[PDB]
Amino acid sequence: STINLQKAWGAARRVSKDDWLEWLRRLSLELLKDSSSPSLRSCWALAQAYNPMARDLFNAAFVSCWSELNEDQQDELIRSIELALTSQDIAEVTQTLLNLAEFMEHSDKGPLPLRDDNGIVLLGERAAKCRAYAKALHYKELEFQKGPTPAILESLISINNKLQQPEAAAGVLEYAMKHFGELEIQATWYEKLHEWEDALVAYDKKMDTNKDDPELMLGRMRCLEALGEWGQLHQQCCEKWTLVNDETQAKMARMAAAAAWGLGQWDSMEEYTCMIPRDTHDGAFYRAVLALHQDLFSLAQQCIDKARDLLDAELTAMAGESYSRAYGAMVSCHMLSELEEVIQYKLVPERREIIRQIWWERLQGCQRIVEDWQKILMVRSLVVSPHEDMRTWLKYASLCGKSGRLALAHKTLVLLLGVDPSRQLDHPLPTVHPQVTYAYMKNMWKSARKIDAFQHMQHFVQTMQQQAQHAIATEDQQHKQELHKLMARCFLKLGEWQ
Amino acid sequence: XXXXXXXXXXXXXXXXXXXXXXXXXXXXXXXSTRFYDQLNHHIFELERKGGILAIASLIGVEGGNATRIGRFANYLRNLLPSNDPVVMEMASKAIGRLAMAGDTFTAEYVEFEVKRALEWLEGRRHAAVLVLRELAISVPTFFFQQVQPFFDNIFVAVWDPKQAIREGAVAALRACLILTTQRWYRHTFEEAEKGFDDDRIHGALLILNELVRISSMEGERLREEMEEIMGFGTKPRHITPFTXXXXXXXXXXXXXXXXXXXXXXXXXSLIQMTILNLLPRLAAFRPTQYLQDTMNHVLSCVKKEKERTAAFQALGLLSVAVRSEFKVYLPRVLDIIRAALPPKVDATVFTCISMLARIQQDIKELLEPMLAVGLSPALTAVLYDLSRQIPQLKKDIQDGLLKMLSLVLMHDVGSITLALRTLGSFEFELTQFVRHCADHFLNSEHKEIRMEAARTCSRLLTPSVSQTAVQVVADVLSKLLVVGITDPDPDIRYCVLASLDERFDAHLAQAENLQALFVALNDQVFEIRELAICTVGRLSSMNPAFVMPFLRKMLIQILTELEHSGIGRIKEQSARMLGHLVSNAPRLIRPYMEPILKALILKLKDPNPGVINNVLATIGELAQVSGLEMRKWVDELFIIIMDMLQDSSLLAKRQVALWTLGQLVASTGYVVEPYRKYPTLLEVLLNFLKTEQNQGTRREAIRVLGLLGALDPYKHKVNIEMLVNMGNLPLDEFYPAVSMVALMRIFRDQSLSHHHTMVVQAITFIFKSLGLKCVQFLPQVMPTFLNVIRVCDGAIREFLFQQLGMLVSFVKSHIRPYMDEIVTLMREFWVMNTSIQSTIILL
Amino acid sequence: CNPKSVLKRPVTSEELLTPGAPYARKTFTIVGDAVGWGFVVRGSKPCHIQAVDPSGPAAAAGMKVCQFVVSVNGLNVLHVDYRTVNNLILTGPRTIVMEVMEELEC
Ligand SMILES: O=P(O)(O)O[C@H]1[C@H](OP(=O)(O)O)[C@@H](OP(=O)(O)O)[C@H](OP(=O)(O)O)[C@@H](OP(=O)(O)O)[C@H]1OP(=O)(O)O
Repeated sequence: STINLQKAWGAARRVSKDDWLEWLRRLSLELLKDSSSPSLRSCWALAQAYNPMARDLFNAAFVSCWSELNEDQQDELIRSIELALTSQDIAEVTQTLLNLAEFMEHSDKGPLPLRDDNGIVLLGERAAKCRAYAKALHYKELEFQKGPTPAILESLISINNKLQQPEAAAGVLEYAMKHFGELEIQATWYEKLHEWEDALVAYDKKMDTNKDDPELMLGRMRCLEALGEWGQLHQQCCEKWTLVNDETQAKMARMAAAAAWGLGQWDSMEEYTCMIPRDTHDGAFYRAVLALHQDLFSLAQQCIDKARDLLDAELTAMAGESYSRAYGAMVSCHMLSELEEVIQYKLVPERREIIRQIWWERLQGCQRIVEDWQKILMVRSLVVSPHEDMRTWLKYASLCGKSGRLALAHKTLVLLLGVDPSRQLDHPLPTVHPQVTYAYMKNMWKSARKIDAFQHMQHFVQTMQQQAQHAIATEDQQHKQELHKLMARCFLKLGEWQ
Repeated sequence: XXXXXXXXXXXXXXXXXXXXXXXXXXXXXXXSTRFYDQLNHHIFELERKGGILAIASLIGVEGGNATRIGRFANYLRNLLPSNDPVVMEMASKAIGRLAMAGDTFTAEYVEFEVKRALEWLEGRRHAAVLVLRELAISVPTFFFQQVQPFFDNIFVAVWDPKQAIREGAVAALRACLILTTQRWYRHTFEEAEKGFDDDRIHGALLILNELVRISSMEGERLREEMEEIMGFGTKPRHITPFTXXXXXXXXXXXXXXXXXXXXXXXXXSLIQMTILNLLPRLAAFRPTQYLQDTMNHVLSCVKKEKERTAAFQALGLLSVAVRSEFKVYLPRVLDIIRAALPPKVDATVFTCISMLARIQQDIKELLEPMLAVGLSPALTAVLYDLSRQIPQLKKDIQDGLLKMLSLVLMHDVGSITLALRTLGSFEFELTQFVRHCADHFLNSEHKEIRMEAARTCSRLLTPSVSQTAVQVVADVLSKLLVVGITDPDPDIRYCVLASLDERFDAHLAQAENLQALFVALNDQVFEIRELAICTVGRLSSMNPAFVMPFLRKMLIQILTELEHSGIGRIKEQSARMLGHLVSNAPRLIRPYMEPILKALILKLKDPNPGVINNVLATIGELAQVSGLEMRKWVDELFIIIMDMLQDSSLLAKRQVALWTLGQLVASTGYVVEPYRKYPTLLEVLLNFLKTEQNQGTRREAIRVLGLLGALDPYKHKVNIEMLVNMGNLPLDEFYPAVSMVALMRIFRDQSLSHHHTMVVQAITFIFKSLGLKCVQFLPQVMPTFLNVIRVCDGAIREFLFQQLGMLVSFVKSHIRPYMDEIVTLMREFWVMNTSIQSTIILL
Repeated sequence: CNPKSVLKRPVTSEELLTPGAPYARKTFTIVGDAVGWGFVVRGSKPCHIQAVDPSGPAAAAGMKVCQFVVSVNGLNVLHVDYRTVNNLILTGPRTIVMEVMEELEC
């Protein structure tokens, strides 16, 4: 009772999906026929006509057989199991054999020994391509327990990010810091963890000692665009163009255009966007943006449709494995449909205040991540200066503060105020746009300039109450109601600060 | 249509037969299945051209199906072994149309034809060649599956003494080597040069040319263009309407070709034709000894006849490739052209004179015979493209060309057709002509003259301040409107009406023209009616005092036909008509939006697909026009659309469903809140991405995920045992438990209705092998097993009662709790039927 | 440092105008695309081509970076600003007729 089995093992002449699926079906039914326990052997006839029955008894048939085999047949089997996973792997066959390996771990018999170490390396790699990230993690943790290596830690980090567990990945970096120090920690690890401040420090330390390399340049530029330091990012571009190859050129322009757009230099942006490949989502998006800058409405819509077409591949892949992975694509679709509502905003003066209200309600449903907000606000800034909509950029400044990026929060608020109070320390704060000024003071308090903040607040409230009294007419009643709602919050801050 | 369908079948069996095959294809566009298979079989066995016309046309339109593929495959497999010419190429076209259908059997059908084509490699050999050529064009992937057999068998079969194979098999090698270059070359050059060392000439020259031609498209792109011979700044409408080896062998490809062309200069018409095609493309790769062997064959073939057409095409490529050195043979070529033209073939001569410029002041003297040849579509295409590339005397070109047209139009039928096509194709500088053209169209009984003279005048009125000129334009356009109303031939009426563009709206807005246009809104042809109601809606800004009362009357009538006519077609046409008003007259419709929208929602809650599709396209167009006044009705509209999106049962297309939903979310500004109200929205819209195959639809399904915003993942979370069995038990218990669990799953639902006997037998054998330990499983087995006996039918009943008896014999005393139900079962299903009585008595 | 300059040749005025010698003129007719032509002209006096998309239609039909243009869609633009040419190409038809200086490796 091991001739047909050994044919099904050492066949390996399968060059399609249904061929391996046929191998599975023949394997399962031969295990049922073999199976010593007659309760399983009786189900063989049903399993033939109906496939679900064969698959539900797969793990039980296997254990029954694998226990009977006198070691030699187990090696014949295990060798065939190794070959099937390693070569000509089919998703459906794999996740069957992964569920078999997991069932075997929970069994008293113990895990099947494949290619030494019970295949802790093979089954992990296979579960990763199956996108079974919890199995991948379990197996990668078993490998870590046996020994700690930098490669293992890297893979552990990437597994955690795919599984939407940011805190665990951060813990892996803390382990690396203690036991390996700093040299073993690559900058890419910070990049994966969204530690853009520490990644820039790492890329600066690396680019000082080691000679400048394409890889470390793009890594540091990627950190600068995530932080939003468009000044430094555009300086690195202008300095290094002829010094760079055409392969890195295509990996550069996507970041160089973002920097030019941020600074508002449209000539530079046109040069960079042409260097971006058309096949990429971003290449279509940035061409569609330079369309709306030049009022090429007809071409913009064309470019947007190709952009959606190229986002097909991304949206489908991410949606397959949880909504959380699909969020990145969802933000891309957000920006595409916002570019459609910039064409309307530039064509319909009657629609303007409606569009702004829609924009405001949409941004509040979107997640409070600063990267996502910066993207969206940069798009809307194509036709709406920050002064024409304060509340958007104030809520933005709030997020920057609470996410521990007070430098960006400060820049944002200075841009809204109109001048720098930081420079003119002796002067009083400007009273025009009082909601902005108030936000600046409560930022200054968080920056531990709390004696100065308190003094500014006393000056401001005296100004407010005098600006109310003298300007109170019957006309401005909604304005007066907003001015009192402000003054009230000012008085409360005064108290708690005192 | 049965009797009449077989009547027109023999009529198409015995121009007229192509118009009946196009009518049968048009009848298949709207549209039993057995009678169409019998009617196809009736035409098949009888004649063979009409049978191929019946097979291929139906499969493409009615759609390939497993039934239709299995049947018609036998018909196609019978025709190929032995057939006549012409019918064979029609049957090969029916293969190409079947192979591009995009069905699951296409993989089998294509590889069946390809494998049998390799077996052959004369109605057998040329059939396999036509199969391989069309499959190489239509299906590159499965054609690439057998490339090593392809080259080896074909380099043997090509060099057999045949002409039809040499024409097609080299074109198959063309389709193959293009796919190889974009992604063999040594095996091609070896077998080609072996063949060169008069049947073995014109094939080798084409193979060497393939390495030259594919490596350099510059030679082919001139021939490809001569064989065939809006704006980005426009503002979109505010309401969106619904929608190496070939370079290192190329030198040997010309060296082994500049000898064949010099040797086989006049051996065994066909060889000279392929030589004069290849020689210029080889010279365009690398131009003096190579030129002298080319020039001797080309120049000698120009003086001769039956080649003069292809000779100038080769000569035009040679003139562009060899720039300076060709200038020596200018007096020879130009003397032959000056001798060739006086007889009036020369339609190509002008095309190549255009490629000669593609220059000197001598051409000015060359114009006086050129124009004296006569009006041809090549000549005026040349002189137009001549003034494009070399605009040295564009004024002198138009002077002579208008003088030619004036001599013509001062003075049979097909020439007047082409003379009007000329007069209306490209720009010109025409008042008397048009007032005389106002006489010709009225006083011509020829449909094609009227239809072309209409196309011409509508094109020639693009220059549209002196009062007399306005009164003339007003007169002509009044005559045109009269023709557009009164002409019997609706094609002529459609052309004229379609030609009254935005350009004329200054004239159409005149009182007299508007009184005509109103009459036109009651035209017999719905399409003209649509186009007329669009024009009046577009003019509602120019003269609203007149237009708005009339569109109101029309709106009432449209909504009357919608609500009160109980007919699919009329209602479908009425919605479409209401469509054109919303888009073209949004100001008029805005005050009446709440009445219209209530009428449309009532149509959506009525218990034909095209009616619902046009109603959805109108509601979508109303969204943008409403301008935030439709918010109150947003909730009702959303519920209806969501009910219709889920499932494919609904006749209405998902595309327009998703499009109108887009337009509502966009204009009304319902964002984030719809996600809370309808939580399955994100599950519906991510299901289309895994189901829909259309691009347009997938684009909308994305554009709607865009407008609705990107929901935070947490906000979406708010908006929304077998291993355990083994974890506990020992294995000897586990195996029954897992067997039982697996059998119980199948037991419930209609799965049992198929695997009834098998499931029941397994459960019994398990209980017998266990003994009295099966008592454990009783509470699982019994309630299901009893409900199975209740709802089982026919023969299965008896078997179940037999197996229940076995069960009871094993369970013994433990069956007491369920005994009461069993008795009730027996009491209900005891009948005088002898069979069940013996069964129950045993139980 | 905000502008970028990729042209080695400092000035070509009064050198192109002279017939013959360093270059041989060629006319390249470029058809529009769904996403754009993909070329940029940033020459003050001569309007030299700034960059070309390698995957775009222009790169397929020659159109190398180191080139100079003097006429677009018929109109001669030998002496105009680069920005003015950018207005003409956008306001013109989808298909653009372009003349490239195409210096012969000198
Ligand atoms: O961070 P805080 O100092 O406690 O300030 C909060 C915070 O305002 P910011 O937008 O400046 O951060 C709240 O906003 P959230 O981040 O929680 O959304 C805001 O609440 P609203 O968003 O409802 O306006 C609230 O304002 P209020 O006191 O009117 O409820 C305001 O408090 P203070 O102005 O008193 O500091």
